[PDB]
Amino acid sequence: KEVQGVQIKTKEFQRVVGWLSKDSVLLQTKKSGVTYFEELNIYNEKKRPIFNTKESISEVQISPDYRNILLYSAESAEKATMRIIALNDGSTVASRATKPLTTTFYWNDESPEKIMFVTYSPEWNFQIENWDYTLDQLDKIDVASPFISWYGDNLVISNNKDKPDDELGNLYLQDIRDSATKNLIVANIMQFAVHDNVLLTIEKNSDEKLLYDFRTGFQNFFSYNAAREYDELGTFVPYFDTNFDKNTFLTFVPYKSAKIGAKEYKLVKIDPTNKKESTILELMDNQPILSYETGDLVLYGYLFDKVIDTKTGKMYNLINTPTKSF
Repeated sequence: KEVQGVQIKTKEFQRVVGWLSKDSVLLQTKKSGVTYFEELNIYNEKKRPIFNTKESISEVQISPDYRNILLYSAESAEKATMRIIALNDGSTVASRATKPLTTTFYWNDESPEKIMFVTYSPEWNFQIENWDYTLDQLDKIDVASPFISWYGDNLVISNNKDKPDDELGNLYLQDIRDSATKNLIVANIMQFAVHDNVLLTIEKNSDEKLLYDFRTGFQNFFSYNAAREYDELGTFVPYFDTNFDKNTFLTFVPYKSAKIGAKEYKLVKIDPTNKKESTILELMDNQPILSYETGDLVLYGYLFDKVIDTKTGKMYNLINTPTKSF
């Protein structure tokens, strides 16, 4: 079977948020002031309604276990809500009221009852809290950086920069219940990510290269150097698939180190355990990518409207824009 696309009017299509299963995605559209969330089958075009709202959408995330959605939305300039919605029937599992503030969310993969979030406002700069939505519990997280990730049930890693404009920082591990537990685990890191028990770090390695390290007790088990791009502000990091594991890490890679054309990258698949690198496609544009837990299909694009098959190299239009306005 191959991916079949559906046509959606340009202004109506908002985005594909991500995968819901090996053969379906979460589709967001809007019409007459109502935002609709649907499950869309990638092979047969069947749609299933999940939830709809007239509220302003700020963030939508799919839970690590693909069972729930987090919706952060605002009813007005004075009221916003974070809701957890069940994918199977669109019911509200939990909700909390707040103010419409800029927020970044981190869903705990090990204990998906917990969502940590960073809120920003000029009154306090940034702050971090953990919401256990199953227990109606909100706890402060005393971590001195907004660059964070869960590492377990009660552990968070943060990249602590000495000055806010710094490219590099130092990675610390701490238990969210007690900041006295803070401990340096990796020095001089620019960017990091965690997934499937792997800690990915990215750091400059001379001005000509970026170094991607893969760590388990933080045992460093593979290194990959890519040509380094940079822009007017510093190092440029191409997109990678956040859904990586010990055997699959997908990233765009530049052809040469240079100051930042739509054919400037190749898409590669790295297997850090097997120490192998394969090019999926050459002469591509760097845009977001997201894989599923299983199989070789990867959403591609700022709106995730295309699918790349990483086994064959074939690309498919999942959401088609009409060729003309009609």
